[PDB]
Amino acid sequence: SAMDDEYTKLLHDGIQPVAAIDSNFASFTYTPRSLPEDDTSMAILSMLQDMNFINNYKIDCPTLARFCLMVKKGYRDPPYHNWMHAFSVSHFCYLLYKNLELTNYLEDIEIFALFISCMCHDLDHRGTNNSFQVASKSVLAALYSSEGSVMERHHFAQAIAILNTHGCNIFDHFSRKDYQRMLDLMRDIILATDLAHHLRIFKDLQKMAEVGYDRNNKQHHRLLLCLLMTSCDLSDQTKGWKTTRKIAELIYKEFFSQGDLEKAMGNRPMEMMDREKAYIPELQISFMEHIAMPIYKLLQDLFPKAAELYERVASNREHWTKVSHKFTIRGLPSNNSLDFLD
Ligand SMILES: COc1ccc(Cl)c(-c2nnc3c(C)nc4ccc(C(=O)NCC(C)C)cc4n23)c1
Ligand SMILES: [Mg+2]
Ligand SMILES: [Zn+2]
Repeated sequence: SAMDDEYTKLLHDGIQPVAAIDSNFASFTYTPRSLPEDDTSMAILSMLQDMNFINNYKIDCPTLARFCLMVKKGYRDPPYHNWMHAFSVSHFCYLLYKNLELTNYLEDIEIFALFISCMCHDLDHRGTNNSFQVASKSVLAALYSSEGSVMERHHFAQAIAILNTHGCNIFDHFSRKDYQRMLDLMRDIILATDLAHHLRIFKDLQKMAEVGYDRNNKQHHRLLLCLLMTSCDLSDQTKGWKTTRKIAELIYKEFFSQGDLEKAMGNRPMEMMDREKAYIPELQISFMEHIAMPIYKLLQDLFPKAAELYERVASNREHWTKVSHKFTIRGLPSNNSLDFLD
């Protein structure tokens, strides 16, 4: 058994200090996708230890090791929505913890729930979106289409199934109230990763940042968790140009594959899913200006120390404008041939 030996080492070898992973591991400039995939489960444990969650919540180490491996094994391998995405999203949550004084805003258990939700938030993603579940009449749509956020409901359900697997419930010593609270938080945070949900609550996020965060307002806690979750989910946009470029390639590979499946079903894909129509520079610039930048602007509004994140998203978007011309074939192609016109 592969997992058996990995677990044995994860449990008995001990947890490496975060600085041994990388000297800049806790910096906004660090790219967690640089970490070898084989080192990521150990890194998850290192972060959990460094954030004091293991000690504070007296988490059972064998259970935690099993849980971490089960979560990793709970991702498939589409180009983008894979374990390295969940890992990098979890890492950014850790960065927010290390850089932004979250304990002035959120309860301990909320910060814990955010991180665990990050690990779990895309579990068993098949590389297709919510619309496709309904159009393809998938099992997931049969279960959840009446509620909406089909994939995100599945991700949450998958997280619960892992918890309900013997030897994996890292919360099973919790008081009844804390257990209920944790699972309720995971529901809210994972369901908040549906961009439709973000767009619905965006006005509320703005009003929150306008009036100023009120740590005594429970709805403010809820809203901030949603924003932070979204900030983690999109955090590839806050690194360098190379990260944005590669993640664009991964996402559109995933998108265009869905589009191919939609065409074969006799449906016409969204433009951004259609490899014959999608003009990537326009599409990325649009996503950055209309989705990613406003999120990190709000984050900056609430946390001044997060200004560098917004400025690098803006910087990355500007670089897309600058390379857009490259999508136009000047002169002859690659191979000196016009055969592709046929
Ligand atoms: C947070 O939940 C998700 C779920 C899935 C994805 Cl792929 C993303 C996500 N993460 N990075 C990206 C980038 C770089 N570009 C994207 C361009 C479009 C869309 C998309 O789904 N647009 C449809 C809607 C806006 C009408 C998502 C994009 N995205 C986030
Ligand atoms: Mg998702
Ligand atoms: Zn995600």
